[PDB]
Amino acid sequence: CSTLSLVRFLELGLSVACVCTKFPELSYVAEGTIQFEVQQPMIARDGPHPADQPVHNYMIKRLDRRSLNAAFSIAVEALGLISGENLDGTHISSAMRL
Amino acid sequence: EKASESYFMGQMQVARTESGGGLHLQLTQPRANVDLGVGFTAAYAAAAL
Repeated sequence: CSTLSLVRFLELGLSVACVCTKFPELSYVAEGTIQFEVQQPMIARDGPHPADQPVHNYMIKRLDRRSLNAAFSIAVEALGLISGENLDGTHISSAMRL
Repeated sequence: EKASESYFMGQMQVARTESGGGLHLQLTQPRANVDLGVGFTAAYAAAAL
């Protein structure tokens, strides 16, 4: 036979790159935007800054979404023997279900 | 050098002023500097290109 050596993500090295936090209700609240800006530093230059609009130092960042897919086909005889519908008390049937 | 020049930091001032539905107050702090070194006290050189 052949085992399946599973791998844990956190125990990898790449984990240091991103922070992973379990947010359960994302699939529901993702219907809109979240839209948090971060920052920007600014040097205090000499000479008086004019009385105008461009004091922008808070560029915004917007969420993006991603999914993941998997297929898990199960045969028609399987659930037959699983659900006890196609079952007889014989040792044979009590084994094929296993 | 160590004591290249003396540098006097003043006190902060504001200018409370509003413009177009917005408070626009600025900040200021006068300064002054003087080199307390007889002869040159700082040199530089062009290292790379």
